[PDB]
Amino acid sequence: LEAELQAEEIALKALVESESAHERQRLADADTLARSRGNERFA
Amino acid sequence: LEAELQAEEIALKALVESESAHERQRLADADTLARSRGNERFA
Amino acid sequence: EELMDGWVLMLNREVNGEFNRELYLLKARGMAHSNQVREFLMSDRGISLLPPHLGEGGALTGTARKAEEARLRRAEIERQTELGRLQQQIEQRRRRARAQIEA
Amino acid sequence: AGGGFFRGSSILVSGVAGAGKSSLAAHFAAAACARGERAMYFSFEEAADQAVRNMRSLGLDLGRWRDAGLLRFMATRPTFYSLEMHLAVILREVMRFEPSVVVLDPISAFTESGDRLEVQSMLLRIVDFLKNRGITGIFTHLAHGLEELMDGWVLMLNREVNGEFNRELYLLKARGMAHSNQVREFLMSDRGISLLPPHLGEGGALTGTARKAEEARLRRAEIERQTELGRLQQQIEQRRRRARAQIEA
Ligand SMILES: Nc1ncnc2c1ncn2[C@@H]1O[C@H](COP(=O)(O)OP(=O)(O)OP(=O)(O)O)[C@@H](O)[C@H]1O
Ligand SMILES: [Mg+2]
Repeated sequence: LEAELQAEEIALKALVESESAHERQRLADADTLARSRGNERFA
Repeated sequence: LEAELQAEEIALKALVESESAHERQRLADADTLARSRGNERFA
Repeated sequence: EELMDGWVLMLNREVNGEFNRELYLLKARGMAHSNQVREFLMSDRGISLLPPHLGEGGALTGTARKAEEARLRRAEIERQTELGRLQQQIEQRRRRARAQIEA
Repeated sequence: AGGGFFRGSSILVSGVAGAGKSSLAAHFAAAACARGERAMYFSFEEAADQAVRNMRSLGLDLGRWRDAGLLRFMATRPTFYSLEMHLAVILREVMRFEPSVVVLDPISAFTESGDRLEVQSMLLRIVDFLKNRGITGIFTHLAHGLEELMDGWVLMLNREVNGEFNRELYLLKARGMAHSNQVREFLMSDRGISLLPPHLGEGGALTGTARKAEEARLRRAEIERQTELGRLQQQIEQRRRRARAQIEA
């Protein structure tokens, strides 16, 4: 049972890591898109 | 068994909360859309 | 056309095997006005404009409008039934936990 | 880049009727007057009092500048003069006042006043006279010759999508500078012409009500995914609590 619960802990970890990575990549992609459509380049 | 039923109660709670939030957000979205298509702005 | 202060364009187009009437204000100088292509009907009571169209798709007139209203109602009923069954299932689990506790 | 068009340039504003061509020209002239300079605005299809009233709803005050002797508003039908005398009057008047900005609204009103090559000759002479003096010329043209001689070109659109008409504008041409390549949507109001924030989405190219609908749809999808992740987290944690209870026993 202990080994099972340790495996579950590792699963929790991996899921949180994946969510954080997804948040990060969406912000990067949004910044890229807002760059390719912005008027910053002319200020 | 008690711990299981408490978990079930929490699940019921979360589901009802989600439904209420969904109702609310649909009303807000419907109001927004009916604004962007209405003749109120000219009364 | 250039010398006109207002301009009302009236349409009668074919969509879905029927002809639907519409009208919009192309030009109205000096004022604020709606930018909606509104659908209207003729009758013994004159020209009556129907309520504006509200839907995520939009731009449906005549019979297609009623069809989409019906479809939206059906989808809402479907979702409500889904939520109902889920609620009932979790509550049956709870009643179970009860019966076992009592025993 | 740099804050606008070059000074002595030739700018053509094009679009369909109701697009906003006259409003943009009036904004140009009103700004020119507001900086203390002088402007001349030649209208061939609207009267002076009517134009003032029409521009008043957009928040401009063309009357203030007329009463201050900084804006001369001249209105004459295309049939009042011959193509030669139209040019003569325009040049004489431009000479006397010594403007900084001259607007002709619209350039397309003279099409039936003569042959194509005659009206082109008149307009070319007007453009050359304006450019040899460093005067900025704003020409409004109705969409549907001398386009080639324009340094800037602003195309204004008013199109039908989703049972509504949405306004847009883009810079077709701006020689000598870097400029945006976006077809931006704008609105008119008591505050003038306001351009809405650019559109960011994987699909893109949505205007007006469809934009709000897609924003709502994106929010709904995000909420759905968040709820999915929540239920998964809760399920794995309930398994963990289980393993606990059994270990304790
Ligand atoms: N207070 C206002 N609020 C919102 N919109 C306005 C307001 N006043 C005017 N508008 C809009 O500004 C537009 C002005 O159009 P404008 O005359 O500038 O274009 P145009 O190309 O010069 O047309 P024309 O063929 O008459 O020369 C009106 O059609 C009207 O729809
Ligand atoms: Mg005009």
